Amino acid sequence: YTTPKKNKHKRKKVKLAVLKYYKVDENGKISRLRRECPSDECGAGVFMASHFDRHYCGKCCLTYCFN
Amino acid sequence: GHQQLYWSHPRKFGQGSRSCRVCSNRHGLIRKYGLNMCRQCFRQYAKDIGFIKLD
Amino acid sequence: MAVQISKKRKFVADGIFKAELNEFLTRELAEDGYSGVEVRVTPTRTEIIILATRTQNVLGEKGRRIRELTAVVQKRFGFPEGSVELYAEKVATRGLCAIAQAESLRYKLLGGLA
Amino acid sequence: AIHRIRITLTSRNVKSLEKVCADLIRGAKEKNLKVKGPVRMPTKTLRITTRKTPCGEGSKTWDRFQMRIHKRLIDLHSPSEIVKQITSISIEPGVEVEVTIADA
Amino acid sequence: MLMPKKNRIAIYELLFKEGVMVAKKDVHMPKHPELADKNVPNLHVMKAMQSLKSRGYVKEQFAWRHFYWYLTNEGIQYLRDYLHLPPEIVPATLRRSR
RNA sequence: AAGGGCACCACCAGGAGUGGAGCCUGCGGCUUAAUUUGACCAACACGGGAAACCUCACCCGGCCCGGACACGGACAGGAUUGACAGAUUGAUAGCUCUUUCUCGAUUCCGUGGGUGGUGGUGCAUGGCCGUUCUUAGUUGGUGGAGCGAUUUGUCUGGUUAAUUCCGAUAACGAACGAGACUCUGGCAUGCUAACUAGUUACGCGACCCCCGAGCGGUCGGCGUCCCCCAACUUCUUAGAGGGACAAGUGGCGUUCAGCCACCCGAGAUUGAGCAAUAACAGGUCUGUGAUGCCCUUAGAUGUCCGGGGCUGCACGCGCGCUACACUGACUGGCUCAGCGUGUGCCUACCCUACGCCGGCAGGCGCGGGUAACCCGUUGAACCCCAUUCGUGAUGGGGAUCGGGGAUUGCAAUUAUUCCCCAUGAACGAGGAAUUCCCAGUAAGUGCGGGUCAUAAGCUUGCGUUGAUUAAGUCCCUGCCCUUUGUACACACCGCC
Ligand SMILES: [Mg+2]
Repeated sequence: YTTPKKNKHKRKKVKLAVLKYYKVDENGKISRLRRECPSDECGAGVFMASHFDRHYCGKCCLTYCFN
Repeated sequence: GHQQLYWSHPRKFGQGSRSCRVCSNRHGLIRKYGLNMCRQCFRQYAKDIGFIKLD
Repeated sequence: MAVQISKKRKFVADGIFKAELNEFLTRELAEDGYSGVEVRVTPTRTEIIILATRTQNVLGEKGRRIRELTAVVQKRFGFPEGSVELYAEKVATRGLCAIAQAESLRYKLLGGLA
Repeated sequence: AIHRIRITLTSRNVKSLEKVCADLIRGAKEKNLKVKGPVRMPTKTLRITTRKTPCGEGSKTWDRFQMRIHKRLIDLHSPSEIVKQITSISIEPGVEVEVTIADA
Repeated sequence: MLMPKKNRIAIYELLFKEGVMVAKKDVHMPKHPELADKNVPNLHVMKAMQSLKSRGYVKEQFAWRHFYWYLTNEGIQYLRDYLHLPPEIVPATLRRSR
């Protein structure tokens, strides 16, 4: 054997806690603080990613760029 | 790997596209008359198909 | 015509079908006194006769096993539905069938007789 | 219907074809259709030559296998109709039959 | 096997509709021939039937390049309480015209 | 050692050769990260093994689990799965990292237990196959002999291709092998039958002679199963039958078994297939979801993807192809085959007529054929008839090498193949050695099939042209039977 590269570290996920990435205020006023994927395959239920320079849809895999 | 490279290599022709219909071998195939059977498997089954020895 | 294959390929394919069916029946009905298979093909439909010794054993509870094998041979080769019928036939003079005697000898040796 | 039909028989053995080409035309004569004679097409000899050994070691012996395919053509011609007249096939296993009309 | 419910139940109901099922051994076949509309790879059904064989609800027969899985009596009630179906609907091989 | 018989894997008389040169290909060796490996008469164009990828088993890297099932943790407040952008990577492998979305009980972690393996062991095995050995050999029952291993049967002789037969006979009666058998070739103007085969005749035509022929000559021009609008089966096809038996004559012979010669006959020996007992540590675990045991099994010896390798070269050997030329090369014209294949389950890849473009390799439209219907009357090559050459390494030979053009493919570099123009190398018949072969045979010569996306210097078949020598022998190499000797029995490659 004697493989020159070390044993590659397989990815472990971040083990995310409860999502809670939306808020309501003064006894209930909805505030979607996440982008909405508008495609039919994404639907109006899922939220989009909030990357520092784009938004990603988990199902629709659409990436909207803001410059 | 994912679906984009697992079976991505073309096998639309060549020796890797054909295997024996019995033993899944890639050597000594008989494609004449659409037989698609290995050389040894044809000797095994040739009585059943109807290929019989006369001379 | 273009839909049907040539006679040479057709006869070769019929022989291949016979051989494949015989191999499957040999591997499936090994303990049931399998002897052989005879297929009678017509354009209307086809009939598969399984020569064996234990017809009551190859036929399951009220024909459950023969129904199962009929469905198997239906699906694997893709006949039109109701165009194949499987009959089980008891052989005569089972001592004259080399297949049955060899299978019984194998069963005896597996059981543990000297 | 005015029909003129063609019946072709093909198999691997000569005994079965000969007895079918006998009994079918005999039934036609007894059922008074005038019979175009049985035409024997040239035999198809499928030859497959293969090394006997499964190993490649030995003295280079080749086993040659043959399949003989024989076929006959019988044209049934009657001034009246044919399909409603003859319906029975009387075909044993091992032989394939195909019935066309003069159009096809 | 990471195969989902949306085709696990499809395979299971195919197996319960008729007492047998035939599968060509090809893990790279893009689509299993029957259940053409369900978009199920052959690998998923092969491993599902292998798992059913392991648990004993189906018996397996292997010809040249094919599997000939036969559903069993232990498979009857396991498919029944998997699919939540009363014991009145039977596979086609179990009861015919009676 | 003797006696008898036999064999072109033996010789004799010969033929063609091989060994000599160039090249192809297979081994060894060398080199290499790897040059994967088996095999050493009975290995070395063998593994149907003509490898760009695949194949692939080898090397350098990178993914995936395609680790069933049982148990225990883990968890819908989320077991866990995918994924855009940047880096990272050969890669547009979310492989990994930053980054957050998304699937939802299918998985994940651990323990047993799988499973897979072109990993090992053919000296653990099955099956197949090769060989002993395609020679004529092999075995029981009862009887006889022998204390017994064993022997007789199964043989002095004659005969045969043959323990094939006649005969002798302590053996009698059998069994396998041989033979018989099946396929094939040669004959049937005898039978059956034919618009997917034809022939003849007739009738329309086309052309020559038309001096004058005229039932003149040619037609693979068109018609007569278009249904009334000819027959027939010689030629083709394929079935049923016949036909050849040493039957007839002469001679030899115990006048038995048989042998030789001749007539009549198509044929007086057509070639194959199958092929006994016993055995080999013969080959294959790289044909198999044939397989025992061992090894490995998540950083994989599983599997997939990328690249390389299997081709690599101071050298040796084997199977072959091309030649060394005038019994020839080139150019043109004329004229002849038979096997057999052809559009696919997966699986994409068929054989091609004709028309147009290009000089060629090819390209583009239009069809036909799942086939005695189309390629196709398979207009093959050698050969034949004319032209040039002129005994020179020459117009022999076409190796090596440069430039360019197409085709197949995802990809042609270490050139896949094909085409064109250039270079024209060794080679002037080959030492010692050595192979194959007896009549449509050797040899010359092309054409199919297998392999095949692209492809044959290989192989398996087919036809075409077509001989010299021989009808014998045991000299060499071996084989069979009997006698004999043996200190061999792993059996003379022994033993000592
Ligand atoms: Mg020249």
